[PDB]
Amino acid sequence: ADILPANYVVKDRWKVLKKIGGGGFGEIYEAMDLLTRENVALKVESAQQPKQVLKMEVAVLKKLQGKDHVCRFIGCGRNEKFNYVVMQLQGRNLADLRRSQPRGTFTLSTTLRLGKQILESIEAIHSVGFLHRDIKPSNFAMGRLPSTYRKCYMLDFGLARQYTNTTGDVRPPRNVAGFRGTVRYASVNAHKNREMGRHDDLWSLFYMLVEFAVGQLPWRKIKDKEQVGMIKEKYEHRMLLKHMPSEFHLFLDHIASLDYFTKPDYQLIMSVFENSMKERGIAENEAFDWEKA
Ligand SMILES: CCC(O)(C#Cc1ccc2[nH]c3c(c2c1)-c1nc(N)ncc1CCC3)CC
Repeated sequence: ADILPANYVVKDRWKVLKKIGGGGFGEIYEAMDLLTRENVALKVESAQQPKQVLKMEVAVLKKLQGKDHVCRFIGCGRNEKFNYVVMQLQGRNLADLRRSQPRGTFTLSTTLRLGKQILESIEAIHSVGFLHRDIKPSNFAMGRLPSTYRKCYMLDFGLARQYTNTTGDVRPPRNVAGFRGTVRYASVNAHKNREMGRHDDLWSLFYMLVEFAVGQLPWRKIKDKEQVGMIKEKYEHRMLLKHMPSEFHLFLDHIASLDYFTKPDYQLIMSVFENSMKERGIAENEAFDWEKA
């Protein structure tokens, strides 16, 4: 029941090698580019699928071309059986890299430098009028070339939503919006089924970086969406920062102050990461934890 079989050739050019991801709303393959001879990522959506989301994902990817932390767009197409997008292939995701560490923790040097790259990518998608709405470690992947192996890329615009109108104004929020994303890194606003905003993507970043540095979140053993929301709603969030740099209070206080309508202070959050690095003599050119160095 896979949309493309192995060795299936798309548009006489992209030859399916294997499936590398899958879910309700489509499938991702590693393919060989029979023209440029590199391997690529080939993402497909059934032509029959009721919710046609790939067209929006491609529009977002095209708007982001020229930004850092963005997969190169190679091509896209539509036919009677499937829609597809061809993009730059990336490597190891941050969730797998964190689980591979001895205590499931990154150093503060790896955590802060990843934080800077993820924040850049979040500001980038916001800058073209979209929310990601499922910011989580498995949606960020390190490069797989000499030119990219220390670069972190944003993946999966499947749950993204335009927060502006045709003319660049902020859209009215729906009084109820069903949160359909991942439980562990969801904001309290998402748990309450409120329209998500730019701040909710930064809430997900906040929770990610605590988990990277400390190795866990307090609710990690609880899978039920309602229970997790009730735990987060009361949790004294300053407690999450007991073993984090003190600058992180500025980050917590800022995003706590935001509502659906308010543009975040991305530079304030960047300065938290940069000041936390400078205080501890952490340089940008340092080895990541997973490197031999
Ligand atoms: C326009 C399509 C887009 O929304 C997407 C995706 C995506 C979703 C689910 C996915 N799942 C995977 C990948 C992946 C990508 C992936 N992808 C790329 N480019 N290298 C490597 C991998 C890792 C393998 C798994 C843009 C970001």
